[PDB]
Amino acid sequence: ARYGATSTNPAKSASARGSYLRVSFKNTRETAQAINGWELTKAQKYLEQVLDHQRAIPFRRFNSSIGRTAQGKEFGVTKARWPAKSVKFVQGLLQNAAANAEAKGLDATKLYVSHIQVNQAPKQRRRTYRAHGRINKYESSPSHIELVVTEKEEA
Amino acid sequence: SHRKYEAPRHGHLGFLPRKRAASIRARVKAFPKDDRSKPVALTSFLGYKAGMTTIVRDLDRPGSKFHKREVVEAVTVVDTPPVVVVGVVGYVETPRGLRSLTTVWAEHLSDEVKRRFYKNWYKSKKKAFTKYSAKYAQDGAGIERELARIKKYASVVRVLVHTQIRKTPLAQKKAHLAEIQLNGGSISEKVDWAREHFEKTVAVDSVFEQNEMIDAIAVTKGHGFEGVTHRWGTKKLPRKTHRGLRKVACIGAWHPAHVMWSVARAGQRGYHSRTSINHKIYRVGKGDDEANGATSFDRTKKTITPMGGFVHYGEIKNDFIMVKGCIPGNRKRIVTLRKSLYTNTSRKALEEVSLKWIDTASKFGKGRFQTPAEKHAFMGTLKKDL
RNA sequence: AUAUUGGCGAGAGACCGAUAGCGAACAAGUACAGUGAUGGAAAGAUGAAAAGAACUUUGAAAAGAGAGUGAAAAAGUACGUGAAAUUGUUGAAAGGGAAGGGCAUUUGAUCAGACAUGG
RNA sequence: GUCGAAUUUGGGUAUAGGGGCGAAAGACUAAUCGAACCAUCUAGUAGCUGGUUCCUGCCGAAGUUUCCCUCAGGAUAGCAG
RNA sequence: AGAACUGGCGAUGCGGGAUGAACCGAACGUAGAGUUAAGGUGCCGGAAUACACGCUCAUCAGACACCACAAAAGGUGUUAG
RNA sequence: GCCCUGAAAAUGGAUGGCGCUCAAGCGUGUUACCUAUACUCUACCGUCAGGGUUGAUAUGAUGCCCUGACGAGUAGGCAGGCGUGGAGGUCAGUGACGAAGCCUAGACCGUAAGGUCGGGUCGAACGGCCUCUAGUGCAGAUCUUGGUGGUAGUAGCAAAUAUUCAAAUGAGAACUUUGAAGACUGAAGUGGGGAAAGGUUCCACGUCAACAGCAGUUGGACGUGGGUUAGUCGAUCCUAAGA
RNA sequence: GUGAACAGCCUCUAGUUGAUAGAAUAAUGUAGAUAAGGGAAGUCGGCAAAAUAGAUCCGUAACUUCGGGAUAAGGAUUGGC
RNA sequence: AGAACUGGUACGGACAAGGGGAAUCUGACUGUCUAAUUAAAACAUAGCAUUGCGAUGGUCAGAAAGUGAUGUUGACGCAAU
RNA sequence: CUAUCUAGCGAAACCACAGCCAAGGGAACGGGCUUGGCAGAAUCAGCGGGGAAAGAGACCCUGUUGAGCUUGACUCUAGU
RNA sequence: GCGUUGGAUUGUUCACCCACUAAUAGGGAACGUGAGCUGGGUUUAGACCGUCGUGAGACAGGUUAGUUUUACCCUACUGAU
RNA sequence: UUGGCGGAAAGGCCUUGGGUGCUUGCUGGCGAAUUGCAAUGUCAUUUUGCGUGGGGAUAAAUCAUUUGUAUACGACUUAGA
Ligand SMILES: [Mg+2]
Repeated sequence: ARYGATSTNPAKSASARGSYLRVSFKNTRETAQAINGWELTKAQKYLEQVLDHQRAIPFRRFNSSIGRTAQGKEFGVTKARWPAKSVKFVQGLLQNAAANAEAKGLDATKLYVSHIQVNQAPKQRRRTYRAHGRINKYESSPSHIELVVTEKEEA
Repeated sequence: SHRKYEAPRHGHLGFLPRKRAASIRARVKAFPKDDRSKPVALTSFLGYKAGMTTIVRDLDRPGSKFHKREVVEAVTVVDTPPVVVVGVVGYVETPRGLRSLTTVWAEHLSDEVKRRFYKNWYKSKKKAFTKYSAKYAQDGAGIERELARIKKYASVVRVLVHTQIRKTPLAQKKAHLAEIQLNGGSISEKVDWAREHFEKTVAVDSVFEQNEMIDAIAVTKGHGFEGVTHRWGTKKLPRKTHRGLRKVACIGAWHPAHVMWSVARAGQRGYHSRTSINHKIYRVGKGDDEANGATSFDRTKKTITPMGGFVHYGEIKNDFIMVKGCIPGNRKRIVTLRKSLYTNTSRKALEEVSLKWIDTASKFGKGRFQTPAEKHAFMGTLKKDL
């Protein structure tokens, strides 16, 4: 409970979290925005093709030195990637959402991802051994993910 | 403080930027001066380079040690099947340069050309020039008006022609289309000659002839991202150089505190547009002809195609231009063959040539025979056959 | 009668308030390091009370969504309050080789002081 | 390089800091050697380098004199409050 | 590099000299209105492409104190004597 | 006199720039005009000086009031104030009907240090005035401790010849187990044992949260148990340099 | 097994097949190779690299402490049956 | 050891495996050292020479001693260069 | 074999603020100032011109600061 | 506008001689150019001399051996979207 | 609406014929206030969405796959109903 800013009808909306998740915060971030606002099924069908290297995830912020792909053209972009570990987690949360939305008798076909935000969990710390007797950190940058799916308005 | 010894810089600063050409069909940036006192004819030709071979001929160069002597020369054979007119374009002189005023196309546009306007031809409805063809229905008017527009204004007239690439070994179906300046008399005669050729055909023998010096415009064979050594002919560093020696040592003095536009750097080699001039024509072959590669000296029925086919290209079933020496571009690549911007009254340029022999052994190895006949006559009979 | 930063038993302070006060308010001369002599940390706070979340449901599980407990979960054994750096999301805005500042006003947003005169 | 000897090596044993050990390099003496390591005297002294934490109001300088093992410093007189 | 008297800069913003510790003008509470300084008034740029008499043509003109240099020596260029 | 020659330097460039030729250049003269924190008049802040006034005469005598002049400032001196922990005194001060704290391009007061209020959050204490007191105010010290960034999903994860097919198990298999194939160490071994050293790492079963810089169902990991049998192997006895 | 051989190379018993992985094959690298003609002209300097190399038989200079120098140098031979 | 025959004249066919020569400076030689920038021509050495000492002694040790090294020794020795 | 592009994994150096030039003056070699040239999102592989790039001057001098060493320097001492 | 060289000796800059040549001009760019090389000389510590000094040691005097680190950032430049 | 003319960016210009509104060329009949003595009183044309009614037309590009005239990655050149 207590998500980030949400400007949605809570009764047309079901939601899902995922905390202390060991995925790249940067990478997860990039894929979460990649579906931010999609119709749930479009989202699910696209995140599947990303696992297929059939489509891709546009890298927009955390993205320098990343290679370029023809698959970015779709989104008017040039650097993009196929971050499996993140697609996968984002799917598990997408699937949990759809689940809870069903137990709410929310119509499957009106559902779109109205909110989705990922930010940083506490660092998990490991050592690396550097030349000349030295030691440096070798850290995980884990993730918190939280999305909401919502029933689209009819006019 | 002043370089210790003097040497000339590596490379030509006139040929920058060493980037990859904007297109694979190299632009023609000048045509010959129009003499409006002589018949209308094309000023350049399209064509596909096929390969090279060797010639033997007597030299006609009085005062040379090889005057009245045999010489062997390399030649390249560019495959030039007749082109087809499908449009004219009129240009008007403005104080901002030549401007295309209008363009009129032919009633009927072939599939080869039509394809040039499509990326995905196969899965398209091929609606290319469908509505434009309807302009011909109103007995004249639409088309006629614009022809008249060109006659009235328009300081120079160009024709749109395109290659019949199907008459050519190439896998590519899509045809190459280009503008060509009409250099025969009168702006009016030009557009009329143009109209009287719509959908029809022009061939090289109406453009070029024996011993004619022609220039060659083509994009240069690609080589990808080159180091500084081969890209610029830079001296190699000594074997003891830490972290590499195919570099240049001093990319610059301390001041200007900037690497300068003029020092040698690694990057693209090849795929550069090049207008190479002054290649004398040694043969204007006919396609129907079965003695392409024959001579009034060597009188056997053989086609210009060597035994085994032109390597990485195939056979020469059409007319061809045979030019002395070599030429920008690799095999299969589209080449514009432009005639000269000046009247070279040289001596080299004036020499009329007669070939004595044309090579036709396999270029796919150390070819030992000219014809299937000759190979059989020499080898006798084999375990296979008869 | 005099001395007493040790020992035992006590009574106090215009002392410090968890980076302070003894090194240690905690299984601290501990964990750890060093052949050794020696060196030597960090670390306190759910709630009045575990009432520490039955049960349902999605998941391989961890958990999540409901439900439930409680004065409050905007207290869930990561637990009082929960600042800043830095971060995600939402919303407004600006951006031809930095950004930020000063005087002035346009536009936009926001906020005001008014109070009492016959029906 | 040398490779059957002034050979290489295990364990044991001896030598300990102005001391050891050195086929001699100021070498080696536990990643420490032209004097090891540990704790104490010790918050060693520094005319030298660096920092020195709120606002407003008033007045407002000196790099000159004399003496100094004095010359990157003091005392003295001046300027200042 | 070192003295003399004074004025400055240092410790000081402001107007001018494009720029700039030191030059010129002028020293400073918060403001309004007027007038000026030194310096400017084709356009950048507030302010006469103002008035007046001459001089100057440079295939290396010239254009403002401190100040961002120029000489011995020459010209049948042109002006006045 | 002006003009010309004498007059040669290194990135591309400087009457400040454009550009200017009866000048927008050089010499001289005459008007007009632009503009400083300076000058003139005026309001207000403050500082200094001079003066009036508690005669009964409500709330400031260190007060009210009148008049004139003045205002640069480092190092530095003095003054008047702002804020903090704790102390005596007093408002019979605020407070679970919400203290302190925190957040807030909301509001008001002060030239300022600062003060006051609203809203949100919060949950047990705390403040004004007169005095007392000091371990009393930070941007700097390659300051101390802790926490966090850009760098950056980047450097990189390339020595030691080399892996492949299938099946089983499993939520999940490039990495586990069995099967097959291809190869390696090639007895100076990647084989079989020991000595210093370690101390349970051995074996079984279960098991993957952390750890094995990919992964994991695997492990020298985690959890639970099990295991080391002597008259003859050693120590033990002896003497060695030495102690 | 080859061979002088506990060398190198291949094998048997035994033990491994473990050192992130996939797709490409730009530059520049690190490591391994080769180059027509010339032959140290490169460079402080033949640094690096290249040439020689086992064995049998032949042959072998100055100098010398008579021991050496010396595999001096220089030659020919080498499979299989 | 010899001979005959045979092959794209090849045969230590992989593997394994010295380049040689003429000199100058210098150290005799094998040996040694600056662990982690100097392996040398530096240190050592055999060889040569010099010095001290017959024990109530030479050289050295210790705060002192009924203390100790050489010394289980004696000039063909111990000590010092 | 790398570099490269992908999945997983994931550091460090350094950081006043930053990052286009020419000339000027200027602490006499500016990314910032003045006057000009100019100047268009977001980026990939390379590169060694510049950032007087990065990591309490050992040279030199000054200090009434040392230490290792030498000696008919000053003042001493075990020993003899 | 365009060229301005190949070599013997030296770390050399400079110099000198051979040789070719149209010509073998002179300078700048942090005495251009070391995260570009190289490391021959100067410029630590090893060592050999000569001169000097009683000695420790000293001598732009000779001699020999002596570790050349980082770019993945910004900009510039090369190329690429 | 009849004829022409204009390509430098013609995108406008001349011309024929009538139709229709006005006509201040001239002569009449009405209206205007109280918007209170100025403040606020002509609406210009850009874009973009929607609302109607008429005319009109009925595609490609990209990912994926493929070629190798191309290529570090994007990109480039091919081919696929
Ligand atoms: Mg010296």
